[PDB]
Amino acid sequence: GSDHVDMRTISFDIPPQEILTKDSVTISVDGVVYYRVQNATLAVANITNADSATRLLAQTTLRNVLGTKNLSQILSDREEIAHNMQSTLDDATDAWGIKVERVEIKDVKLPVQ
Repeated sequence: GSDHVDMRTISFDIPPQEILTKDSVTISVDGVVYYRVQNATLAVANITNADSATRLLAQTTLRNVLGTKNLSQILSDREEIAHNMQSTLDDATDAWGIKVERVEIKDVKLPVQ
């Protein structure tokens, strides 16, 4: 019956977003996110707004998780930001017929060079 087009592999890239840490220092962190959408139809049909939400929600979640820590913590502990970021996104996207797979980040800019 159905077995055409790969609508299970959905990966998104997040550009270096600047956020404030516990040290009140701005840091630009970048990473990639991998997820699988089950509601490709409704998903792709409303992706025009879904994409923005994913980027906005991802930026806010990552900004908070990392913003609540030090530069040496968010840069050394990407798992915390990745888990927290996927924690909300997974539940926030789950209801939208989307299941997260794995989020990997790596590209944080240090304040004082």
